[PDB]
Amino acid sequence: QLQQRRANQRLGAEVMSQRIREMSDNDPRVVALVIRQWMSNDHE
Amino acid sequence: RPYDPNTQRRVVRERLQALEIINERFARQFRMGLFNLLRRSPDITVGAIRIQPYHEFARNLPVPTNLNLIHLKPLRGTGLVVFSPSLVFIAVDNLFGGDGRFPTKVEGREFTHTEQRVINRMLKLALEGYSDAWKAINPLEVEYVRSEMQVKFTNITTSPNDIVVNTPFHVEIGNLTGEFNICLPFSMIEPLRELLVNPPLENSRHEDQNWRDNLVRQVQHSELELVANFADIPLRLSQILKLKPGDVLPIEKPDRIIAHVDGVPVLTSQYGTVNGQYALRVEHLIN
Amino acid sequence: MSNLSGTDKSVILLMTIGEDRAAEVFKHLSTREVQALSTAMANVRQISNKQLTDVLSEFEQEAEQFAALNINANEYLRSVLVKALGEERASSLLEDILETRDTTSGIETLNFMEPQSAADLIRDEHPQIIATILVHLKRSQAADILALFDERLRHDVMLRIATFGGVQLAELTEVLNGLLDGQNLKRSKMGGVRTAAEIINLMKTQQEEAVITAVREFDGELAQKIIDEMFLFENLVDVDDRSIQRLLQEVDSESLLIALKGAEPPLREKFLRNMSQRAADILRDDLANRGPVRLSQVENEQKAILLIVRRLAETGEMVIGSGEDTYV
Amino acid sequence: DLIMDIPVKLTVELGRTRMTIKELLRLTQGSVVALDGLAGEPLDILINGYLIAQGEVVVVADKYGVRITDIITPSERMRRLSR
Amino acid sequence: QDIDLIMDIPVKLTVELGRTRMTIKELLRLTQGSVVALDGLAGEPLDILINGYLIAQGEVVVVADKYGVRITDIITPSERMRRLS
Amino acid sequence: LIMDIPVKLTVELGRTRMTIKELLRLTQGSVVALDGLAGEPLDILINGYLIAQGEVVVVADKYGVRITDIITPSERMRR
Repeated sequence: QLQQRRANQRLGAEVMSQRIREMSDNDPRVVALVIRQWMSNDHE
Repeated sequence: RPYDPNTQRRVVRERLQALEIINERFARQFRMGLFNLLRRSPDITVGAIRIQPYHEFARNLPVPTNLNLIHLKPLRGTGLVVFSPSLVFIAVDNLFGGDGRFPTKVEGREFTHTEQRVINRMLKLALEGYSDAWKAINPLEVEYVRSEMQVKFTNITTSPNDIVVNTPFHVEIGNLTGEFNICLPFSMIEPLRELLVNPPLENSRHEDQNWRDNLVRQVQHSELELVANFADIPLRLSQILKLKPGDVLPIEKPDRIIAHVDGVPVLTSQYGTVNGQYALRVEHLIN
Repeated sequence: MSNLSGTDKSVILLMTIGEDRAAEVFKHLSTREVQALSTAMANVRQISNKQLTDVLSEFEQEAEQFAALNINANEYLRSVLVKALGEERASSLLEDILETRDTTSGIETLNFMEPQSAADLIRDEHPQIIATILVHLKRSQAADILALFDERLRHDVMLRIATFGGVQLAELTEVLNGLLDGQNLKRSKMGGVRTAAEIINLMKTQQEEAVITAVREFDGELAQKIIDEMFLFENLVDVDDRSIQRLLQEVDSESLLIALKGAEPPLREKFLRNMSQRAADILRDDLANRGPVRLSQVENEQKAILLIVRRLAETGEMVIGSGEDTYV
Repeated sequence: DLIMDIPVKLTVELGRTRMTIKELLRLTQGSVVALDGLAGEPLDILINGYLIAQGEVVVVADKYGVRITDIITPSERMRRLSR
Repeated sequence: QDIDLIMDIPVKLTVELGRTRMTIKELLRLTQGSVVALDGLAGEPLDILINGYLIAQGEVVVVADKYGVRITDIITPSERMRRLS
Repeated sequence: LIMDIPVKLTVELGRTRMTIKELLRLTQGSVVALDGLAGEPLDILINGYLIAQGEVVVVADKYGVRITDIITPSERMRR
């Protein structure tokens, strides 16, 4: 059962990696803004 | 007044008016550039062009001060453009906002990086001014090399007694006053000494053929002394003192005699007699 | 499920998006941001499945709020303006806005850190540039930097400011750029005065006394500066009574009793007036009853008390700012 | 007379002529020019550019030589230089 | 005809610091304490000759307490006759 | 009879004995030593004939020779 859980987790991770890839191809500046906001939250 | 090899001078007494005019034009260009940059109208008094040994110029130079090296193709060597602390002081005061009523001494502290940058900003302007002053007389490619603090580290000349030319400038902005010099070793301008002795000329095309024609047309008729030396015998003061009429002095066989003007040979010929006169049967003129 | 900082989530996104993808991400990021990012994978831990899932779900939820389909601002604005106003006008406006942003960023950055750092940064500068850098900054930070120069430099700066005559903005922006590059100097100061004073404080009494004597022989003024920075333990004789009473609210009775055996009788007399009367009587009775104690134990208790004083002063509760200053 | 022995360069001159750059430029192989000196008139004996005397070329047993006739004659020298 | 088949041949070279022109009457008066100037301007290149024949021009320096000439240019036909006259 | 006649004279400062391989190797800036000692009385020669001896002094920004010794042919043969 654990093997199938890990397998479906990996598959979902890959498909969502595909989606984040195509979005960041659409706009990497959104990625840059998210990164900047993450460092903004980092110091607090 | 004895003679010494330490006086290795190609001493100059000429006006060097070409250097004076190129200096004045460079000064006007620098005035225009400085008025553009510092938003104030300065005045540049070009000091008398100076000729002195390198050691004397170095001693007269107020230590500490900024020095900068230039390379001037095609001439081999280096220029030694020197900026005094007063001028960079005034420039930084006017650029950063000030009146100059509160000057500060120089305490031997090395120039800050901002001051060095301002020095470079003025330096490229001065270099372009010198270049545009130059190609009017002779195209020179002037480019900055490096900056230096003390004079003795420059090694501008091989010997401390080497003769150099120093062109000073007194730059005044309002009541603020400063000075800066441009030093060139004499060897930089040796091949072009005759060019800079004579004043520059403006016409370059009409005269080129006009005079090339008119001179040969005019000097076509102008008489000139010429003397033919038929013989050449060596004597001594004894025989000259005892020289009395009625003797014969031996002379070898002259196969060709030389006709020359004031000494310089102009032609060779064979002597002879024509219509009761001592004539010359010419062969050719020495080229 | 270890807590993941924003740097970790950004790294997880970055080494998944791609190589040229990361490059174009940094093309829209600040240099210090790129440096902080690059500092991560050099020592980052291997990500976990649930960790990556959670961070990328957070990326998705931020993405729902962050979706505009934007083009790079600089080049798009240049392309629009070269036709709207011409090449020369577009260039002039672009550089003007860039310089304005540069000077604003420099001013804001310089109005953020501890004064003495910027003070020593601009100490070597020419007084005139110091003047214009000082005025354009925040007034509070302005006075903070002002209070640290010598007499002559500060007086000259005030004379220049009282006789100011306007400053060009562009060269000012260049000056902020230059001092920003000067800030990017990988140097460790580690000043040999405060750190040296702390080290001498940490040593034992014999060692610190020997070192003080040696340095005073080398230079009495430097030894005086060190002792005026570190104060040792006996400086409790010159500490305000309020601070002593505040300390007694945390010190242990047995530790104080052990320490006071080696303390000077004047120091004991000053100290015994600070706690409550019953506590002072108990301490005096304990000192009378208790016999001689090892000097090592007394030194250890005194060092513990000194450490307590130091940590309580770090919180700002204690006022040990170089003596009792002036009474008013 | 401690300067008794010094070498000195002697020279003779035949004659001169009024003749300009065009007239010399036209001269080629076999071209002939004339001088002031009359045929057989004494050539002039000078040294390093200063007149000394006058003398004629004489051929004795096929060796050439110069036979002098006059002296420096300072008055006659003054007459000559006044020309 | 050869180019450098005369590889080794000792020659004597000399240097002239100026030339003058006067008559004997101005040297009969030259004794101890009598000085004479030369037409050579103070500082022009020394005249390097070989066997009394013109070769080059160059100034004079001192090397290890000994005279030494620093030749600069070789003589072209143009100035050779100018020197002659 | 011989009162005036201009003569040609020089002053000589170096008499190096050297062959032509030390001349072919000579280039611009080459320095060649000469036997004349710095300060040794300079020899004044007239029309190729040695006359006097004496060092050099500059007068009125001109080259000039300060003569000391004169002829006495006894020091001719060794030279």
